[PDB]
Amino acid sequence: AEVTQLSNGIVVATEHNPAHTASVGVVFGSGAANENPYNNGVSNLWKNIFLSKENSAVAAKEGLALSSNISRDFQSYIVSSLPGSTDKSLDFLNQSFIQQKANLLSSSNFEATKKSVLKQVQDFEDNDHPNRVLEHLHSTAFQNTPLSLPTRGTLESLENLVVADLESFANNHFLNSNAVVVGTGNIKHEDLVNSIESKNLSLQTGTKPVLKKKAAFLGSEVRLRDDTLPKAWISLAVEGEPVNSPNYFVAKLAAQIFGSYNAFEPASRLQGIKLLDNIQEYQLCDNFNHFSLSYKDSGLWGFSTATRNVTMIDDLIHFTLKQWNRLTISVTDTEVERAKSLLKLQLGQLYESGNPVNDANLLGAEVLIKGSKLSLGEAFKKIDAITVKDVKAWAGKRLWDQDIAIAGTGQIEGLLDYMRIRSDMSMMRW
Amino acid sequence: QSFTSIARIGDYILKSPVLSKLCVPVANQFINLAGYKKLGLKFDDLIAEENPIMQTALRRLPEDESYARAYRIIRAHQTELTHHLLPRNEWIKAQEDVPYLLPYILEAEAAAKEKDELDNIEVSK
Amino acid sequence: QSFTSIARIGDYILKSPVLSKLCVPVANQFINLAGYKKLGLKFDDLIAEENPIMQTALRRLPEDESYARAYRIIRAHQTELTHHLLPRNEWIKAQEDVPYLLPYILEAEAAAKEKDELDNIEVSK
Amino acid sequence: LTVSARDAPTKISTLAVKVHGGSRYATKDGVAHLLNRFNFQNTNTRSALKLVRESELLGGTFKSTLDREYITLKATFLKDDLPYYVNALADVLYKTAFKPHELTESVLPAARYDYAVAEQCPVKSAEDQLYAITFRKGLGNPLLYDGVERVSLQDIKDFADKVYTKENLEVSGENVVEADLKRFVDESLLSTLPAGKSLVSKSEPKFFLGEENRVRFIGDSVAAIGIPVNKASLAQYEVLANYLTSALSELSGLISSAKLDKFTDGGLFTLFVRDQDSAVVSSNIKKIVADLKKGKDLSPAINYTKLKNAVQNESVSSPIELNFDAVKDFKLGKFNYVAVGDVSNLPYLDEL
Amino acid sequence: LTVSARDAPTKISTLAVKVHGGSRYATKDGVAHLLNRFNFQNTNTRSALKLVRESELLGGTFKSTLDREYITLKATFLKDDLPYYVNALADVLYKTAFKPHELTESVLPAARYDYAVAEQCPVKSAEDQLYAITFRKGLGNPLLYDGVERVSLQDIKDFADKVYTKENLEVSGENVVEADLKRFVDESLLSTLPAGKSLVSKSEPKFFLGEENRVRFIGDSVAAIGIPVNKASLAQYEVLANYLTSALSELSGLISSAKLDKFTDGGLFTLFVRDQDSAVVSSNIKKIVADLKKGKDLSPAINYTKLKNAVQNESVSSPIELNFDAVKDFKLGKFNYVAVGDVSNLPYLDEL
Amino acid sequence: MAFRKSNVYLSLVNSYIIDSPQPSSINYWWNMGSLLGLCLVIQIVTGIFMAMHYS
Amino acid sequence: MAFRKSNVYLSLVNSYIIDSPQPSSINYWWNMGSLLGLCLVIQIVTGIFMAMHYS
Ligand code: HEC
Ligand code: HEC
Repeated sequence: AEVTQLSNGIVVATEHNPAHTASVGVVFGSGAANENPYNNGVSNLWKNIFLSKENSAVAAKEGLALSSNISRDFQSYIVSSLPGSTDKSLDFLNQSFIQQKANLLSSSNFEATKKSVLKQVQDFEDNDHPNRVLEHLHSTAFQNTPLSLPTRGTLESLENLVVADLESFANNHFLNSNAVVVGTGNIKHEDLVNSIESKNLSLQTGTKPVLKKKAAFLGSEVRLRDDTLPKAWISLAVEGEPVNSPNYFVAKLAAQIFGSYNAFEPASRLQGIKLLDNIQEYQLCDNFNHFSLSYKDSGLWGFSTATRNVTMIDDLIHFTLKQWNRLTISVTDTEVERAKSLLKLQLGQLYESGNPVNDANLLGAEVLIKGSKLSLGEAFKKIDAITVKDVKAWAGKRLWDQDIAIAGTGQIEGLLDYMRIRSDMSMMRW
Repeated sequence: QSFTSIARIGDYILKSPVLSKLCVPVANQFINLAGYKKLGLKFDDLIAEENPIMQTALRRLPEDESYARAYRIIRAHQTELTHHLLPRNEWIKAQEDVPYLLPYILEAEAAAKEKDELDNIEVSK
Repeated sequence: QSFTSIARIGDYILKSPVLSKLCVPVANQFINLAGYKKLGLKFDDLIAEENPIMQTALRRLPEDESYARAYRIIRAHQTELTHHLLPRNEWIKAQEDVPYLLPYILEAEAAAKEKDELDNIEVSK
Repeated sequence: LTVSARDAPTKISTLAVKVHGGSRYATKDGVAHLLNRFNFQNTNTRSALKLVRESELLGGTFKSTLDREYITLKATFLKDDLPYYVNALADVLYKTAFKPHELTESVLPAARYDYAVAEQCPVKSAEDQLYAITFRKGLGNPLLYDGVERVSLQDIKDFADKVYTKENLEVSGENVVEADLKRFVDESLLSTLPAGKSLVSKSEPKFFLGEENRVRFIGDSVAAIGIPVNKASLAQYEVLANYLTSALSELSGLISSAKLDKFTDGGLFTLFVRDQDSAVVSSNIKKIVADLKKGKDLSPAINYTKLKNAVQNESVSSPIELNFDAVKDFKLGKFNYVAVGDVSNLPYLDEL
Repeated sequence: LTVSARDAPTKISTLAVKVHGGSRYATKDGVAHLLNRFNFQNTNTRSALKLVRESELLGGTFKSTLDREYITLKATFLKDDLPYYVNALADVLYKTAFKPHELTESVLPAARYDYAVAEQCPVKSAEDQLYAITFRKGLGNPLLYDGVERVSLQDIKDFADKVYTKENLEVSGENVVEADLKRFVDESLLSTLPAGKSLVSKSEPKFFLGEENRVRFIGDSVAAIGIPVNKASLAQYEVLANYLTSALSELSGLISSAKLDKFTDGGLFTLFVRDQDSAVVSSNIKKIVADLKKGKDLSPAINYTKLKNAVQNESVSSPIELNFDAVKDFKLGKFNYVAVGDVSNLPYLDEL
Repeated sequence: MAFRKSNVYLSLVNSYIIDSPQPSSINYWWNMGSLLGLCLVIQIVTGIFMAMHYS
Repeated sequence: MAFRKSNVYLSLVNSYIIDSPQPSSINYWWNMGSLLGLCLVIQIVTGIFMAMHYS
């Protein structure tokens, strides 16, 4: 199992499991959710300078690999290396987060980096519809609230950003109190904690970041109708459960019940999902996936989907929502059992991956909120505990007759009004 | 009624030499009395097809048996609408009166039976 | 009434200095009283499209203009159903109230008129 | 009949059955494809449906991947239920029903999809055209089915008879108890299986250099080159690829992708220059070929090209090595060139 | 502005206006196709409809046909109605309106049709490849529009300007009073046309040999070869063609087509072997190439090969000849090969 | 397309009395339906006309 | 496909009173239609009931 965490002057957390490489990186407890409408896309802008060609060559010669990640709740800068070169990493991490906090931001590099993410983001809004719709789902579900800020940042606030903004953010967020350095792969705990404690100092210690206003959900919808697109992508959700919630898993199990489906992959159509009977007769969609996005303040439970059957979208939604109704009144026992097995399975492949850069992002995010990583074995214990009765209570609070967030793009003329869809959140009774 | 059911009962009879020697004759006579062979039709052409199972079957049927069946059916309608019977030599000779669609039907039936069972399988911890 | 005929009569009033001075002022006045401008619509949007000529024109109307027209119309219904007008700075301005669809129509009518003539041309030897 | 393992205190295990039946050894154009798509369908003792309903309740999934050299039958599951997934993979190899309707209703469709997707990505239309012209008829076999030459149900079956044999497949347990796997395999239908001859040759097969092919295409235009490697000269081409796929190269921004495909009898190196307008493609390729001809390296890629090749290597095979720290010098002899997309405004091999 | 003619005591007359705007001179991939399909649309003074309706009442039709080198504007009618067709054809070259909608509603459709029809006959895909690999960008240009590179409504108008000029065109009235044709060609809008430089070079446009392309196509498999000629060598390649399509050649039944495409500066000799199964296609070309490698002739074809080139002469052009009752021996140097169809079951250039 | 086919009203008729696909082999027993239709009319008509004299 | 849509009788009810696409901006003058429908019912129902007593 493992997972060990110790303080010092800063807080360190590691997880070693003798495999191939080993990665070390600094994960900051602030991210997209800590930005503003006008400075939005600043973190995604740091991510690209840290991954700049200038800095990439410096670590490439030294035999390292750089990996950055920008999320809502957090931010991460990770360096991969061989098991032995575990010290080569820290000397680069520190070089770029202390020495080169004056370099890099030098023009000719910033302008190059900015022109590149400005295109990178313009490509995303023109092509990656599924993820764009999801981004807009957050945008409307949590509108005028922290969580509503898109990770890559807007295309406008991006071209208004100058070095100063980058610096201001770093000075306000990249701090000792709001940070966690992590190490996964095969590097031992005592090896890191000491190598870090070698070079003392603090660098803005005792400084706390500017707080804000708790994120909130709002029943709303955003429809980006584009008739020139060949499909209709849509995502829909309700207020979910935040990480470190009594129902963190109960909610995650409910999503696994309806799961994911790809109409073109033979095995997918054979799944044990009652909904798949209703959707395959007239092929209501090409694919769909259910999720249970959790964050520090709130979350989103619902599903995403793409469809070519533009004249029958109303049924896609109808059947899909009639199934969600079941979780409050008729979810069977074997539906819950199947979910557990498949939850455990997909949950395991998530934690137990052959890439430490994944493991890092998972260790950091957790210890950066609850201050400790929940062992995979401990999870299974909770998952197997969950009863049919549990799923129904959760559904009664979260799902039954509750507001919803809708977002769509492409040929969505057939997606009926908010009130029509909202109505399906329940069923008639005597 | 299912063919899985018909084929169950039927075979049991067809196996025990007591029921066999007693029924097969009645059955052969019942069939020659039915008169369908006289319209150039095989029994399987008579199976009502307005259901998922039969529809599944007919599609799975090899091209040639299908076109043939097509002809037989049309021929039957033309003859019936003329109120005659086909010239005696064109009658389906009992040896031709084969259950050609049947295997497909039974396959489809049991396939459905399973799907049905696996949809309601209980769990025991 | 055809636009071919409307423009025939309109241009004639416009081209004469006497009639021009006596009509246009009344015209601009009649237009302000109509009020479609306060609902964010160019008069061409108001033309009824349930006929072939208009379908032909709208089909032939370049993208930019079509998507905009689409917005203008959707916007108008939304405003109309709320029982408000748009904020004055959103009102379609005088030099915006341009007859954009008009030429495509005139051309479509022209083409139609000709075909009709060529479909009945009498021959004389 | 090889059998490996690893074992760890993990919760997730993953059985694998690498069978040498990739496009490499396909008797007809696409049989490898169809057979892969045919796996996990009905077997005389298990319906495609039950396999799935069961494994879902058991916690575990099945997958079938097609390589240019393999047909991998991976199965991700919970560590303990090991015996099931062994018999499972067994039943598929020894008794897959191969019913005529499963072909028309499931295999053909899915295979058609795989090809429909691949047909729109000009780099995989370039990379396919490459193997076609370099290795000609060996690995030169098209990866996917497109029905240019008909493949009957029998063919898919005759071919399944050839490839699914003891002396042609290797069981590869990952995160499995060595003792128990070997134990379970030998009481499964993997031992009852016919043991025909292995279809792998240890020798380098025909290279053919200086070959060119142009493909007209609507969408993104792509210019690309391929280079066959030696059973040893490959270790350097791995750093060549990584050098160009890093900030160390003064031209890593002029290419879309750069890699070296490794096989037990050689390998192929590919570099692609993909872009929207034919001009940028023309510039960036005309440059790479001229810029590399005037060779370079010095190995700053070493110690890095052996980091990217450290994570990638987790699948029971860590050869190469040694030749690095050793070989560190490159130029550019002869190569193969395929231009896809706006062929008319894209260069030929004449220039470059 | 060359004005030819003939005249005869007949009733039908056919007025043709040859303009060097074929696929060779094409500025963008297919503009020639599009401009040809654009001809006879609306002119600033006569809608397409009225031109037809009117012409019908007179007893005449129009047609715009695309060559690999010309864009011929033929107009068959009833002799006495000569002037109408002159001013009519003229009117087209000078003032076609090129409305944005005629392109979308008429031209592009008609073109995509032309291409899809062609796209299904492999002898024509083999022939398109033949020209493409022999004469790269000159005659190697795609004959039809396939949108590989976008051609705007402007590009058509530009190429229309380059091509529709006095120096670049030749009027040719078959069965027409020459006296009246010139009088009418003058005083018409033809003369008021610009006089941009003609686009014909007498020099041989590069050749390229030993080139081969392989195209995967579903259906009929076809193997073919093309050999570029000189301004004088084309004399023998013409007889070779008729010889290979006559009862005089033991192997005439082993090929489908054999012909020589003449030009004012060269030519391409094409031989196509089309069948069904790749086995009979291979055998039939492996022999054709084998036996022709063992040069043979004696030319018993002469005085027949000039009987076939006698009926095929009425389109106001008659070069060669003379080298008939002259050269009578043929070997087989180098050529270019294309294999369309069942690719993995057809010979390469290596073999053969 | 034909008028009987395109018109809102006439089309209902066309698809029930004119172009309606019948099996070539239906016998006279299938004629009972139209007869019941006729009875309804006769009954209804004769009835309304008598109502004009009934108390 | 939903039932209200698939049934021979409910699909009619469905495309007329449930899924029928209406212009968002129609005012209350468009309410006169249904009012007339109601009126026809009031007249018919009241009439038949009164008819049981009329001579
Ligand atoms: C038999 C069914 C019946 C139907 C159906 C019916 N009515 Fe009547 N109606 C009567 C009877 C009975 C009377 C006489 C009693 C009365 O005056 O109300 C009557 C009387 C009337 C009167 C006289 C007003 C008065 O002095 O009461 C009017 C007007 C009238 N009907 C209008 C209508 C209209 C309009 C409809 C239909 C839209 C209609 N009726 C349908 C039975 C019917
Ligand atoms: C003289 C004309 C006329 C008469 C009388 C008339 N209608 Fe209409 N009706 C219309 C027209 C025209 C429309 C379309 C108006 C629109 O929606 O723009 C219409 C529309 C309707 C509508 C849709 C709702 C609305 O009011 O737009 C209904 C329902 C309707 N009528 C019912 C009836 C019924 C029931 C009657 C009487 C028993 C009736 N109509 C009599 C002209 C008439």
